[PDB]
Amino acid sequence: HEVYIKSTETGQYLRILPDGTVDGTRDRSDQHIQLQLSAESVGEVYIKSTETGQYLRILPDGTVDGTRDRSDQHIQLQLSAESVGEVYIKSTETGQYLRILPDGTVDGTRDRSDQHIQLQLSA
Repeated sequence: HEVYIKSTETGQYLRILPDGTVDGTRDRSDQHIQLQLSAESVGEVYIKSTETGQYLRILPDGTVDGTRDRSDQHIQLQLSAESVGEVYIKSTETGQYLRILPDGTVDGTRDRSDQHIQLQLSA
């Protein structure tokens, strides 16, 4: 099924744009917030846009973007649950958590105390 990832702090939905850009939006009508999960291996997943087919990617410098290169080795992500409906998205290769900032910016960060990394998963 398709899934929607939203910031529980800001209410912004994770959005993957066709030009490879990733940001946050509260526009529930936006088609590019529709995502889909798939397992690569035990404990790790791919997060794909259903509209564009890009994979969510977390680069070492903290940038978060999209790529259709399924072979890319920064698209391996970890969904860790913190309660029901509630998750963290971490890049196990870099150790960075996915972060959604209230200005709409989406990036990666390594500090677990960050107040913008707790996310909501709905299907």
